[PDB]
Formats: sequence, structure tokens, C-alpha cells
Amino acid sequence: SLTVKAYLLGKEDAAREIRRFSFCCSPEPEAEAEAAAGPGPCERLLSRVAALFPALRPGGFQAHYRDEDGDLVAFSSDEELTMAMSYVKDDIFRIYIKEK
Amino acid sequence: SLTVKAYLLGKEDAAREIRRFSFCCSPEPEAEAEAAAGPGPCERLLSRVAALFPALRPGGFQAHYRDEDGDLVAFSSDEELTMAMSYVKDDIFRIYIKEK
Amino acid sequence: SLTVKAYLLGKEDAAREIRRFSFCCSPEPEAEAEAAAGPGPCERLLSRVAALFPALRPGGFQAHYRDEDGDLVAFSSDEELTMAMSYVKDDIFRIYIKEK
Amino acid sequence: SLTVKAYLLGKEDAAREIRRFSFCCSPEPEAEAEAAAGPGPCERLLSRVAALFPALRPGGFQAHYRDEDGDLVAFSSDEELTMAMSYVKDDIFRIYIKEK
Amino acid sequence: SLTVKAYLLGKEDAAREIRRFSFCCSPEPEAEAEAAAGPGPCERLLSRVAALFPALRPGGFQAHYRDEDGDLVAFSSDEELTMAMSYVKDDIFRIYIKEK
Amino acid sequence: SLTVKAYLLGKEDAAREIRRFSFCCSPEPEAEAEAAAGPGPCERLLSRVAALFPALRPGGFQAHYRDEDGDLVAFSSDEELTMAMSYVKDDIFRIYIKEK
Amino acid sequence: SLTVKAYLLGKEDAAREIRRFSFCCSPEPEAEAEAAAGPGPCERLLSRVAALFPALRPGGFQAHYRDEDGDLVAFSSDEELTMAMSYVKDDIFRIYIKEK
Repeated sequence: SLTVKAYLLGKEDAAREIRRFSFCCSPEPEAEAEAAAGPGPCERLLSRVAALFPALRPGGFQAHYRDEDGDLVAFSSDEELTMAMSYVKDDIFRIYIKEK
Repeated sequence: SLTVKAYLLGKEDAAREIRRFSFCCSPEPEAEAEAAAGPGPCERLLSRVAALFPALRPGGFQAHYRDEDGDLVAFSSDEELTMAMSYVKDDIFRIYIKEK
Repeated sequence: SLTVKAYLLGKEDAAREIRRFSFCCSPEPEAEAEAAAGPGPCERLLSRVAALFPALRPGGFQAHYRDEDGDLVAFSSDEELTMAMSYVKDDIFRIYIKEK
Repeated sequence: SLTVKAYLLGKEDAAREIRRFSFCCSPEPEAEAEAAAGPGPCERLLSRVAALFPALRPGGFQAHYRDEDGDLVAFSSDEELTMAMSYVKDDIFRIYIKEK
Repeated sequence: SLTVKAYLLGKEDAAREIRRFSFCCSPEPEAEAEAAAGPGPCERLLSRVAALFPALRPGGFQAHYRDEDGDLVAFSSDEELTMAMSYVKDDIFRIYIKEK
Repeated sequence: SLTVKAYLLGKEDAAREIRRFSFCCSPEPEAEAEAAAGPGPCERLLSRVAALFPALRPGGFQAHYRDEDGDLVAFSSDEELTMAMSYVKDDIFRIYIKEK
Repeated sequence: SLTVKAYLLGKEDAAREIRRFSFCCSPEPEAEAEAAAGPGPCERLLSRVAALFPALRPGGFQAHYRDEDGDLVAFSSDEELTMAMSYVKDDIFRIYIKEK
């Protein structure tokens, strides 16, 4: 299991709302194309953040993760998630949520 | 139940009058053609706003709702109402009333 | 699905009315000549904008879309629509409606 | 491919209408005299501008292109087109359309 | 090569039309009397300006070039052309076209 | 592997969006002309920045890299990339993305 | 090798674009008249600046170099280049590019 921490950013980049959800270490929830048609972790995470942060649009936001440099990188692909977890050594995945 | 908030706009787009009414989560009040002859939610809402905002014409106004972008979209169809509620996560439906 | 945003322009090129409609990602609604006799997306869009913007003529208007440069290009062909969508990366197609 | 941008000029040399079309890098569309009887690019471009700018005559207009100096030079020959493209480094060919 | 810029003058000495053509640095196009019977550059230039400026007569115009003083000097001889180019240091030969 | 960091610049040269991608130390992805027809690293990088920075045009931007002096040099050739990497000692290639 | 830094100047003499290229310490690239017909360094430099600064004309610009006083001197001869390098002690040749 891997708890993912999300940080909501308003206009002054100030923490509006905080919420976390339990995630599986598994690559993807489903295997069939009826349930995985390419993505998996990204589409899963972006789903929870939507229901968790109703303050903004359901799918009208980008999640930005810090890199080795610290800069924000708006991720939106499973390939980018596998990389983002490579940074964190612990079982906590922090990310910066922003509404488009 | 779903409370619908209406905002009256004069000439300077300034809030003239504020009023709310309790609405049902149901699709339509009646089923017979004697009582539903196509519309339902739109005709119902537009009815209340008229009696609630006597300051203007009874049926000589358009209700504009914000979209995902924020822009105003003068709705006047049930199909447009079902969509407008899809935006709001809460049980409060805000709309911008304007007299023609 | 693809929401198309239209902007009504008066005399001072000021936003008169705003309205949006849900569109299909599909090429055309119908295939038979009784229902597609050449056009498809253009004739479909121009149909909605008419019913949506009754403020002007039903078919006496031209829809202008921004290009790579930003300039307005009065489109009126399906071949031009497929190109206009190539600009927008998102699922939102913005256009400038003007009455002839 | 090479997008050609045209600028319509009224009486006050003000941009009346804007429209663009995709062109081929190829010298000419056809090779046979039944389809190329001397011209090629000029006759092709002047054809599109006509259908694109119905506001004026079909073949009663001259397209003027800026030179190294900036002055307008009413072109109407393929030999003049090959030269006009030599100015622009990009894949965008701008021209000033005027009705005779 | 030497590009020659021509300026058309109406009644108010206002630039009616602008057009340029590529010229050769060579003295004359041909050597035989069947093709050079005295003139060369003048007859060549005056030929292009005619086809380029159909707005006026084919051979019923005089081309005036600025001198060291700036005044206009209606040239019409090859001997006068060789001199006119002596003024311009660049590869651009400007001249004032006027219809008789 | 070599991570390339890109910096998006708006109007006030302020960091709009940040995103990184994993690159190969290899000269080029492919060898055949069907896949390398001259370029390689430049065309590859410019491809990712496009998909990564959808905020602007797909191929209507120039990437500027700092030199020994610090000044920005809009690169757009493989020969320029091999040189740009010669500056950075680490495995991180920073660049300034700007939309045309 | 000698890196030459060029500075593009708009209307307000503000740095529009910055770009550098690697040059050889050698007098000239070629020796034959088919490849050196008098010039060498000037014609070489002016060639690169053209391809590097497509923002302006290919050969319709003058490069101005600072002197011992600091004033700008529009150079355009090999004899002037050998002198310009005599000022700089380092392996960096700075110059001010301006479009005619």
C-alpha cells in the first residue's frame, strides 16, 4: 500500500484543502481493455483527486510533482508516475494539485 | 432536494434581488402530456424565477449559467439543466437571471 | 465528446451571448446521402449555433476560428473543421460567431 | 505543406476577412497540359482566394506581396510566386488580397 | 542580379502600384542586331514596366530617375541607365514610372 | 540516460510550466532515412517539448540555451545540441522554451 | 577555434535574439577562386548570421563592431575582420547585428 498526499493550490499557491487516499503497489487495477485501455496509475490517481477535491473541476486540473531539481512537472501519463515514485524512498507520494 | 439560487442583474450587472426555492431531485414533476409535454426542469425553474422576480417580465427573461470556462450560457432546455447540475457537486444550483 | 464554445459578436466585437453544446468525436452523425450529402461537422455546428444564437439570422452568419497566427478565418467546410480541431489540444473548441 | 495567409483589404485598407489554406511544397498540382498549360502555383492560389473571399469578384482581384523593401508588388505569375516564397523563411506565406 | 523597383504615379503623384523584377548585371541580353539594334537595358526595363504596369499604355510612359540633386530625369537611353546605376551603391535600382 | 529540463516562458519571461523527460546518451534513435533524414536529437527534443507544453503551438516555438556567456541562443540543429551538452558537466540539460 | 557572438537589434536597439557559432582560426575556408574570389571571413560570418537570424533579410543587414573608442563600425570586408579580432584578446568575437 502507498498513501498519496495531495496539496490544493488556490491563487496565492496556498494550501486550500488537504486529503490522502490509500493506493496499491500494483501496476494497474485492471488488465482487460474494458478496464485498462493504456493508462492505469495516472487515470486512477486523477480520479481520486477529483472526488477528493470537488472545489474545482472533475477533470479540469493538472497534478504537478517535484523533480530532482524541485521544479514542478505537470504529469499526466502512467510512464511519468512510475518515475515520480522513483524519487520518494518512503511509502508517501506527495503531489501539487492545481485546477486549470 | 436541491436549493436553486438566482441572481438578478440590472443594467450594471449588479445584484438587484436575491431569492431561492426548494427543488426536487426528480427528473420532472409530472409524467402525463397534460403536465409534461416535452420540458420539465427548465419550465419549472423559469416559472419560479418569474413569480420570485416580478421586477421584470413573467416570461421575458433568460437564465445564464456558468460553464467549465466560467462564461455565461443562456439555457432554456431541460437537456441543458441536466448538464448544468453536472458542474455543481453540492446541492446548490447558482444561476444568473437577466430580463430580456 | 467535445464541448464547443461560441462567442457572439455585436458591433463593438463585444461578447453578446455565450453558449456551449456537447459534440461527438465522430466524423459525421449520419452516413447515408439522405443525411450526409457531403458536409457533416460544419453543417452540424452551424445548426446548433443558429438555434443557440436566435439573436441573429438562422443561416446568415459566419463562424471565424483563430489560426496559428491568431487571425480570424471564417470557416464553412468540414475540411476546415478537422483542421481547426488540430490547433486545440484540449476537448474544448472555441470559435467566434458573427452574423452577416 | 505550406499554409498561405491572405489579408482582405476594403477601402480603408482594413482587414475585412482572414482565411488560410494548406498548400503543397510541390511545384505544380498537375503536369499534363490538360491540367498545367503554363501556370501552376499562381493559378492555384488565386483559385482558393476566390472561393475563400467571395466578398469580391471570383477573378477580379490582384494579390500583392511585400518585397525586401516592404512595398506591395501585385503578383500574377508562377515565376513571381517562387520568388515570394524565397523571402519567407518559415512555412507561412502572407499576402495582401485586393479586389479590382 | 539586380532587382529594379518601380513606383507608379497617378495624378496626385501617389504610389498606385508597386512591382519589382530580377535583372542581370550583364550589359545586354543579346548581341546580334536581330536582338540588339542599339539599345539594351532601357528597352529591356521599359518592356517589363509595361507588362508589370498594364494600368497605363504599353509604350506610352516615361521612367524618371533621381539624380545627385534628387530631381527627376526622364531617362530613355542605355547610356542614361549605366549612369543611373552609378548612383545606387546597393543592388536595388529605384525609378519613378509615369504614364504619358 | 540524460534528463532534459525545460522552462516555459510567457510574456514576462516567468516560468509558466515545468516538465522533464528521460533522454538517451545515444546520438540518434534511428539510423534509416525513414527514421533519421538528417536531424536526430533536435527533432527528438522539440517533439517532446511540444507534447509536454501543449500550452503553445506544436512546432511553433524556439528553444534557447545558455552559452559560456549566459546569453540565449535559439538552437534548432543537431550540431547545436552536441555543443549545448558540452557546457553541462552533469546529466541534466536545462533549456529555455519560448513559443513563437 | 573562435566562437563569434552576435547581438540582434530591433527598433529600440534591444537584444532580439542571441546565437553563436564555432569559427576556425584559419584565414579562409577555401583557396580556389571557385571558393575564395577575394573575401573569406566576412562572407563566411555574414553567411552564418543570415541562417542564424532568419528574423531579417538573408543579405540585407550590416554587422557593426565596437572599436577602441567603443563606437559602432559597420564592417563588410575581410581586411576589417582581421582588425576587429585584434581588439579582442580572448577567443570570443562579439558583434552587433542590424537589419538594413
